[PDB]
Amino acid sequence: PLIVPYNLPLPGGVVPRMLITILGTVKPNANRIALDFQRGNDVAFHFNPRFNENNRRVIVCNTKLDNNWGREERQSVFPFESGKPFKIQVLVEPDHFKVAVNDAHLLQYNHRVKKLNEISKLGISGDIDLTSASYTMI
Ligand SMILES: COc1c(F)c(F)c(C(=O)N[C@H]2[C@@H](O)[C@@H](CO)O[C@@H](S[C@@H]3O[C@H](CO)[C@H](O)[C@H](NC(=O)c4c(F)c(F)c(OC)c(F)c4F)[C@H]3O)[C@@H]2O)c(F)c1F
Repeated sequence: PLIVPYNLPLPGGVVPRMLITILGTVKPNANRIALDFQRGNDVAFHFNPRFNENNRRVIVCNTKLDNNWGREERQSVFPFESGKPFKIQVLVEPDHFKVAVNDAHLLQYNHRVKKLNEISKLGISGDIDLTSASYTMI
């Protein structure tokens, strides 16, 4: 397994047709997972499954600019389960990040950070065993 938190450099940032795949297993009794696509200190795309927010499961997505979080986008479809292996695929498209979990479309997140070629790091954190994190162009 890879160390968590894990930093995956994205050389030259992201670009449409780049597919980022995260394989891992959720820990028992998980509380949260986070993916943070970073442009320097900014977070262009934060993808945050929360396993117990007031006894509900939700995926929170947002952007952090100058240390301020913006308006959240919430998705109640929640494909993760404690103890189970998952695959997260993030496909960069011209207008949004497109996320599929376990081969099923989950959500899209419109680009708020415009300089895609400066989104040069992905941090992977939270209550997972991380197997692999990689990218390819499709
Ligand atoms: C792996 O471990 C970590 C992790 F996974 C993380 F995500 C984080 C992290 O930075 N999390 C922050 C990040 O996820 C951020 C994204 O917006 O949200 C905060 S918590 C956040 O705190 C805000 C106030 O400071 C608000 O309370 C946020 N809630 C809402 O905007 C919100 C709400 F409160 C209503 F009641 C709504 O009901 C309709 C609603 F829609 C809301 F969006 C509430 O979601 C989290 O603390 C972290 F630090 C970790 F260490």
